[PDB]
Amino acid sequence: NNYDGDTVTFSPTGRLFQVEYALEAIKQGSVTVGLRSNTHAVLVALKRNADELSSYQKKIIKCDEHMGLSLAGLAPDARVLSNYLRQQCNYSSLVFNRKLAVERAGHLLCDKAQKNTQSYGGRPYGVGLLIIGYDKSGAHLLEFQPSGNVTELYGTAIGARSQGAKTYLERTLDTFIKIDGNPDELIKAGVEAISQSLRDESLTVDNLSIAIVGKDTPFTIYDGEAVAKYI
Amino acid sequence: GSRRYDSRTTIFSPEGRLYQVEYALESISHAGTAIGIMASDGIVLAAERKVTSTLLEQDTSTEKLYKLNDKIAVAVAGLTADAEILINTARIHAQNYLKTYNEDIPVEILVRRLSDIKQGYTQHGGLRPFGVSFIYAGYDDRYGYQLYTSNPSGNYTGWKAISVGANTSAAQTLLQMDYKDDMKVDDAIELALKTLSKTTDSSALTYDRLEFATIRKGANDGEVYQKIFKPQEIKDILVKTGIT
Amino acid sequence: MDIILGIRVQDSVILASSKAVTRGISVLKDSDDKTRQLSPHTLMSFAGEAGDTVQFAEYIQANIQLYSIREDYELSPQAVSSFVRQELAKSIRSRRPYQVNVLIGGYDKKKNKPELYQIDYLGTKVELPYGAHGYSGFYTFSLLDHHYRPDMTTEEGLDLLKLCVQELEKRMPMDFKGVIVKIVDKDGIRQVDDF
Amino acid sequence: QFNPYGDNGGTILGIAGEDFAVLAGDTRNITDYSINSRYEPKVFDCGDNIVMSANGFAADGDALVKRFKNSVKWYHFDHNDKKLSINSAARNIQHLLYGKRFFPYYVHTII
Amino acid sequence: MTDRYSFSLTTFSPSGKLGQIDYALTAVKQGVTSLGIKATNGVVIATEKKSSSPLAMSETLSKVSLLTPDIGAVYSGMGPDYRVLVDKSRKVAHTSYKRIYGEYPPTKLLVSEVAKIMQEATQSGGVRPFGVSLLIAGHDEFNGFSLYQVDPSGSYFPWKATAIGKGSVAAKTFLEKRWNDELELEDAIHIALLTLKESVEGEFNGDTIELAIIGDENPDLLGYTGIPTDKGPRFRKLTSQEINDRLEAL
Amino acid sequence: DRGVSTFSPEGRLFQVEYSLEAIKLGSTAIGIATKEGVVLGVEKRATSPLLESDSIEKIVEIDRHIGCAMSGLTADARSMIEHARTAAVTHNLYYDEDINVESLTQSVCDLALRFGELMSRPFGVALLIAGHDADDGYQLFHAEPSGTFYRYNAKAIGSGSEGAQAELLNEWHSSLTLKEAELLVLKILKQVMEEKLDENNAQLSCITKQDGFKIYDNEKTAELIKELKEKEAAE
Amino acid sequence: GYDRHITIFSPEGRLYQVEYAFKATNQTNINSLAVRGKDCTVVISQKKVPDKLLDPTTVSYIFCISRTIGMVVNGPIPDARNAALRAKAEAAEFRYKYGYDMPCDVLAKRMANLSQIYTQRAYMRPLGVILTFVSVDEELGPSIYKTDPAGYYVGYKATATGPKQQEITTNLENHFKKSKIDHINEESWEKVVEFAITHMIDALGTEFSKNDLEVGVATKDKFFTLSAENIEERLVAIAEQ
Amino acid sequence: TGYDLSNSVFSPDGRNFQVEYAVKAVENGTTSIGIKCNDGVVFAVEKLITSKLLVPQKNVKIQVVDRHIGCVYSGLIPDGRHLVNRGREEAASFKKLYKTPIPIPAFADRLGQYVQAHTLYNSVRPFGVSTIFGGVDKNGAHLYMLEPSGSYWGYKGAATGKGRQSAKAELEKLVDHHPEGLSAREAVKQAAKIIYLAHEDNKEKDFELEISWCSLSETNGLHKFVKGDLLQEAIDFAQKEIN
Amino acid sequence: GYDRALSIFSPDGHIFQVEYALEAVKRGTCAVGVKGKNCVVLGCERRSTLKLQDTRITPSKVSKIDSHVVLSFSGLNADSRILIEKARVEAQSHRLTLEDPVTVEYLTRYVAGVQQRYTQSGGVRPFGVSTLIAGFDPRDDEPKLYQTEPSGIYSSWSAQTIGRNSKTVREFLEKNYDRKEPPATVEECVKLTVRSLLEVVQTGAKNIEITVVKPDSDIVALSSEEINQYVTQIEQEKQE
Ligand SMILES: [Cl-]
Ligand SMILES: [Mg+2]
Repeated sequence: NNYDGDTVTFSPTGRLFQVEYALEAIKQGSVTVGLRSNTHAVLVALKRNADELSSYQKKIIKCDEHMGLSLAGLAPDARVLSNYLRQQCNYSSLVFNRKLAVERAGHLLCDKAQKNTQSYGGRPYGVGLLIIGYDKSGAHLLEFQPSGNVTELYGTAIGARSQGAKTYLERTLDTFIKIDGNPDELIKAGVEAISQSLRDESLTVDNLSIAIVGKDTPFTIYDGEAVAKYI
Repeated sequence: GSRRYDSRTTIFSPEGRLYQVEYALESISHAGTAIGIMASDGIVLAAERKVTSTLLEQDTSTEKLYKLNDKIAVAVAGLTADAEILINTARIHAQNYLKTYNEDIPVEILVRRLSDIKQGYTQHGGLRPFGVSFIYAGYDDRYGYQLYTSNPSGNYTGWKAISVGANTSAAQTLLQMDYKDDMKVDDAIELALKTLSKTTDSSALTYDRLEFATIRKGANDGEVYQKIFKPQEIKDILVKTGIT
Repeated sequence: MDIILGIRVQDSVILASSKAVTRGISVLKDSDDKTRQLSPHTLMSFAGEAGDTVQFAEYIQANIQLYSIREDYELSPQAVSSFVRQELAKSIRSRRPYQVNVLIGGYDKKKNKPELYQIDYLGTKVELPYGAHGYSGFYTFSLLDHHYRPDMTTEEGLDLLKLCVQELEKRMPMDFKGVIVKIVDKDGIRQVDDF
Repeated sequence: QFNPYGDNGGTILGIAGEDFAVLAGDTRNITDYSINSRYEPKVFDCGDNIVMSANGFAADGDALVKRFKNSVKWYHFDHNDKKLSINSAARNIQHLLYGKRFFPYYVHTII
Repeated sequence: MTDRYSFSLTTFSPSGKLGQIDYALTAVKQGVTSLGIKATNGVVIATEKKSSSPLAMSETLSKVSLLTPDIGAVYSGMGPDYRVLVDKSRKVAHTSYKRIYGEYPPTKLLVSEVAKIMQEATQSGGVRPFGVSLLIAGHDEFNGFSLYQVDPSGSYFPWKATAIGKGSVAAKTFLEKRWNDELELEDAIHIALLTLKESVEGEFNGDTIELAIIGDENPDLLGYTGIPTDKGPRFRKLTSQEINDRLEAL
Repeated sequence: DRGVSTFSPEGRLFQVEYSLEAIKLGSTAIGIATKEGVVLGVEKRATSPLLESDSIEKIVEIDRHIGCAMSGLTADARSMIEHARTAAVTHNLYYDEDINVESLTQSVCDLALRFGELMSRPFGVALLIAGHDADDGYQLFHAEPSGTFYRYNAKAIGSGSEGAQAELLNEWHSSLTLKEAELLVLKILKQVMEEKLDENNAQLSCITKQDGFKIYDNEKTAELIKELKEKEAAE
Repeated sequence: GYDRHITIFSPEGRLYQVEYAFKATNQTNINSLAVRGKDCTVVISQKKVPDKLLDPTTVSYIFCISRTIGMVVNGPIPDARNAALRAKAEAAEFRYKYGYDMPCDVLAKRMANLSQIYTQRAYMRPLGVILTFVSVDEELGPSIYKTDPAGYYVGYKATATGPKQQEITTNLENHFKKSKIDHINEESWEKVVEFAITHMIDALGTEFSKNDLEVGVATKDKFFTLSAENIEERLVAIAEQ
Repeated sequence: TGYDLSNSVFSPDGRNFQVEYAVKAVENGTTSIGIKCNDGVVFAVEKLITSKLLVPQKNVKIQVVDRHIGCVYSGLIPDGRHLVNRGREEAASFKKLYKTPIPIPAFADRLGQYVQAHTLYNSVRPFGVSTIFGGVDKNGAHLYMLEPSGSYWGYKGAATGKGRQSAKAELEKLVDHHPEGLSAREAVKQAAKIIYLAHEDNKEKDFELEISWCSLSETNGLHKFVKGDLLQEAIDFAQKEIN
Repeated sequence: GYDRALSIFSPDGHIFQVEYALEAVKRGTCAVGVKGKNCVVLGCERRSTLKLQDTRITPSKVSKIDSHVVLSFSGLNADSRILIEKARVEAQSHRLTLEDPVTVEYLTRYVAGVQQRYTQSGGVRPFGVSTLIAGFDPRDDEPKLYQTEPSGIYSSWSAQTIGRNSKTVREFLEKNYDRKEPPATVEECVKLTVRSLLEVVQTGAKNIEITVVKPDSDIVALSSEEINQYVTQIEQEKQE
């Protein structure tokens, strides 16, 4: 009310309203799902279009050969943060000849988002991210929020109507976690999960966007006729 | 953050006016009147001191009239402290020009640069403008005797006779009445004093409440002299014209 | 670059400048004009380090032309020379100084007098009746000490200048491919085409 | 005084055919009259069917190859996984080398 | 972080007033009375030592300060603001004058430099004006003895005699009656003590009054001998005993 | 007042949303993409008849293979175009090739959010960037001051945008010829324009692989206007 | 009314932020006292440890600035520690630059000038503390100098600070009226501490245990604080008289 | 009024309302504690299991500074991380210049001055965390608790978060019943109990226990996490006490 | 440095600071530009509330940017000096690097770019000035007349006016100016320009300034008597 003019101001109950309004931009964004087994990690993203004449907004971004994310909210902010991740992954490779741990990737994003919430003039990032990766400790899935809070999960979903997919994954937890050495079946579980967040619209060939990373699988994105298999 | 406390000094009103410039002019309109009159053979600068006290040291004082170089002087109306900042800048600018070209600075060039500084304070930087209006009286070999004025807006114009500060409306009407083009310095001296004598808010105009200066070619052969009048010299010129 | 001369007479200033541009063992050009018009009644000839000369001349030219537009008034030759000297005086204590020597010939319209200024790359200004830069001076100064008179005409000044060029062509080691002569007077600047 | 350059010796060789190309190089690495390694490769696969070698001062050669490999990586990121053509790679390497025109990479490069 | 206040905190109001300067003058009005009187052969400056507590040692707090050997200063208003101004005023006398000309500045020019500092606090970003008015008494060879007043605006005026602060209106009236152009220094000290008694309420002695003069040169206060041209400081602070002697024949 | 980079309670940047309102006030610009080329057309909208309409430059060349049309506060587009042109030429210098249309658009969109308390406010102009490259062929992009860009088969921006976009929805198909697309831009422009459409108050342009980016002459556009009127009267 | 939020003048010539910083001084609800002996300067302060979980040894408002200078603070601990760290740095730098130990009164002035800057510059707030500096100066002898948020400072014969400061002040005033001198005419510092505690007991009207007080003593060439047992020994001496 | 809208502004009371508002964010956060023992310190924290989808043991909240200091906090988790990152820089420069690892009281002031600095300007926000931290140095064991204002003290026991009053009460009993001292292995078991007892103030979502410790004898003066058999032993002890 | 975003968007999509700068232009004295077949003429109003002026030394309303291009303006006088100075510097800089004087389009584009930069730069307000830039390109006989405004937009005009009561004089020009046949001679162009100002000015004494620009750096300002002859001629023909 009087305490939402900028990010430097606390409310009387101890809230940061500008951070909460940035969080609101994510809820308006299109749904995206993340899930993993012990061998692979999968991102499934519902892309959104302006109209029938427009293209479908690309949700998934590659960060390295072993890591990448999907976005929900302000796409330019995702570009800034993904670019920072690309540089940090790359710094780890050039200097230490070391693939950046998915856990450290999260820690770095948290600290970058935090600085924007404590200084005058700037603003919080207006986007949520789902980072997947395969490193020296197996498959990983992270959930980034622009408050700074990063969380490691077996599965999750963010965006509009993400509660439907998140409930499904909470039920299916015991099943999909043990889909080891089988990419297609793990994707199927992710495609079925995102389907629980659909209303009126269904998954078409240029609407769906899938990405996968794993033990002997680099981070690759599937769009167009390549995802027709999973409809 | 600090946005909360910013007055925003350099913005436009809905009518297309600069608030701070307009208010700075309102400040200047309460300052002691200063008159400049340009004759064919010289220039007069007259200025009324702001409500003098009897214990003020009059002879070793400088409030209104300042020397920029040997050929140019200014009469001040507004904040003295602000004027002195601008004067020291103008004095330096004159010496930079002399150092560069080995020639005394043309009056208009000095005026323009000083006016350009004032302009800057109205367009950028977020600071308050200088609450000062100048009357420039000077001579160069191009245009001869020249009178200019500049104000907080950074706008300057040339004049034959002009007033700044208090009661300029009344003063400008009286100058417009009695001024003519073939006028001499001694006549202009008389006009300047007569104008102040009528427009003054004081009961009677006296020597101790005045600063006076002339820029004549009254030196020996083709050269300009600046005369900042002493107290006794103002007393004598006031008797000579029949005001006291 | 090499030979630049200047002679101030009764009613004009005459500047002579060599046409050769040499690099290594090759004369690349034999028609080079080593001068710029700073203003309608002010001409500057120049000589020195390759590249620096033209870069400096044009830089000065731009500044004087800028002044002329701003004030709608031509600067006096004395004023232009003082500006040029100060630029060279700054230059000499820079990281990389302009290695350029100049002669400034002008006609002061207020005084109705011709004026010749000699300024070296250090910023050493002198007003002279006749001037030269480089090795040229070692011949021309003594020659002009003898033959020059202060009340000479422009035509007499050109014959006096021919006498200098002939001496230089006789005793200088390098072929400088003749000179471009220009006259500065009350009516402005003009070039002598047949010299 | 400290000398920042060295000579690690070796030699490289590139030949082009009609539908193929070879880039060869010996595996010896030396300093003065001593052998450092009998097997230290200096011909690298840089991705997009580009092979590269920078022979001379090995530290500078390794730095350049490392920078070009990284240049290829960022070309994919910034231009939608587009394949870097051999002519485009060559021009990119010119800018890498000329960037140090006044403190050179002491290497003769072949791709 | 960083000073984001790069804008003026003193601006013109619609009526043409500079609010913060007016308010700074109001703070000076609340301040304790101080005064200055100029004689033919000297200048006197004086003020009351308002003690914050009787346990406090009022000797340690110096309201009258030496700026140069021939220039002194006193104030009315906010003491801390005065203290920093004296520090800056002393330093500027060296940096902008003595280190250039090898001699101390004349009174009018030092005053000018102090005024410049006070004017900048009126226009610069993120600062308020100084909440003090200074009275600066001094001597120099070519101008002789002089007395100046400096206000929060940066304006300064020369005075034969004046007073500032609490009871300045009454004190100025008192000085107008007593002042003439033939006053000797001792006569001016006498008048200063008479004028100051009116504004002081409690105790009136050498321990509650601070008084200094700009008079003759003091070779005994120089600290060395051997240079004939160096004859000592004209600024002298009167002792507690020296004041009480003149209070008996009052 | 309030911060420049402030979020609203709904989760949008105030200044970005306000700049979008400025773009709605701007003159109409339409783009249509085909397999034979991409066509760009704009409404000139002269404020007075004394204004020489040929000096109104609302269609602009970035490189030989990339063109650009604008709508909104068109003065703001100058620095965006300057950046685009430099980006295109600079990429050609570094890589000895033409730059991808998408990569160019992305480079322009990186300027968009570089504002705050960098420039003082967002851009008040939207851009239609049309071009061709070897990889993805003929392309049309809509670049906003939010930093977002969408690819489009066809797109209208400006004052008559919502009305024109609905018309493009029905009329566009994947087998449109270039000539058909030219007429379609003219047709839709004439529908949404206030004043009557002619060669002086409307301008056409296109980009083809063979001939590159070309702004049409007033003589060439006039014939396409005359061809359009005849075809509508013919049924 | 934004003239009450930052350090600019109000219409009546006041700085409200400075005045409110003075009120922050008493937020801790602690009373301090300082007195001078012949050879020493003693400072005492109340010590209140409400929470049982607190480590009482770490609860302190007295600071050792340099070897010779000691400082007690009245105000919140964050601002107290801010001032302490700065004073320590200033005292150390002074010694390095000028080749002798910083005097108590000079440090007090320096900290006061810093406090003054915060009253004039807008972006910096004043510190809500009153700093009482004590030492045995090699030139001036036993010294007490006190700084506040306004940037004011002065020397003292003796002084007191806190909520019940005025009661302690008048108690000391009445003693120096009687004794007719500027100090505590006493040889050992041990008895000067006993004087300080006794007169605080009389003024405040409360009794003290060993853990209710905190004592700092300045002698020639060193300033030191007393332990709980050093104070207990001192309390026993008062009780047996 | 309006005194609470800007940081570093004194109210007429002499209070900085913005700092007090940051304390509310701390009170909102999960419970965390610290227990000082014979020859070291023990830290414990409540981790709320929001969902089955959270990976157990893989969202670590306790952080290490240098090799001998442990830090835990309640409130805005990112703000706590920012503070630890500074702590690590402060500890690194101390060791760089002075060779020895940073003493705990020395380290405590480095954080204290940094947090206090964020109450001096309106261009920054106060920290939304109370930080419990400590370790073992040359002078022995030290436990500290640092608040948004920059205020810190040494502690025998410390607690903060939503269940601070419950934990404080339980801590006060340990101080009374063990005047001679508590052992390191005991303190781990007690820490578990106190978190379980303090969970009663946050009992909607079930939780995950996380403990760490420094001890001169048990961990050789270094900071380690409690895991495996020793962790499960502490959980079982806590489970037995609630029933 | 002072950073504040003074020029910003409002809910309705307007930048008020730019629009309020246009109001300052509307307050300024009238200025008119009319281009003929072989010339351009710049007419300017001078308010007659100022007597006892010194017209020798008073800044002239029309300013030379180079020997072949001129700039008149309406709005804040102090602001106009800054634009003119920058334009004059750029004109000499262009000659120095391109070895060719600026085109009128280029010089306009530069000035317009400066004006635009002040609408989205921190700490600055927009220029309260609109300009009419007129002249002839190097080695070209086609007349050029351009207009700029605070927002930064610029465009070419057959004839145009700006300043106070400009909408009245624009109305006059819109019916009196024929595109198919512009003023064939200098006299015809000057007369049309004076006629258009006489709809607004007051008296045709020392209130109207006229400056004629012709090809190849041929610029001259008309004197009082020369202008007064056009005023006398127009009034006699009017009485009909
Ligand atoms: Cl200091
Ligand atoms: Mg020489």
